[PDB]
Amino acid sequence: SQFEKQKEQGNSLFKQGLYREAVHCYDQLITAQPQNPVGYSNKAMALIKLGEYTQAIQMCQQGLRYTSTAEHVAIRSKLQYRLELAQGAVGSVQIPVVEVDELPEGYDRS
Amino acid sequence: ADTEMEEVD
Repeated sequence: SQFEKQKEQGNSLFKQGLYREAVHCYDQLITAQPQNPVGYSNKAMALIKLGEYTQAIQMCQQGLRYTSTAEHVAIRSKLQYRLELAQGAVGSVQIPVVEVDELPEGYDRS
Repeated sequence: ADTEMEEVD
């Protein structure tokens, strides 16, 4: 059994840019220890760098279900960081595709 | 750097 390597191998894939490929090994941290925060913490930090903040917000608040111990205080600190920036970015767009240059929203001709 | 927030574990 292991957890560390699946957390140390993607530990550079995420830092390179391969965020999803990095999570693609992080996801086994949660499947091996679905009651462990760093599982969610690794997969979560990558979702910000992918901009799937929507999912990132879910990962961080999940980690806090397991931080009942001081081996997890490290991550309890993160489940509060990228938890906040994600939900403050998920859909934050003050310049979306909202333009009109043609007919009414419900014209008729017959 | 200035973070552990942008590190994994």
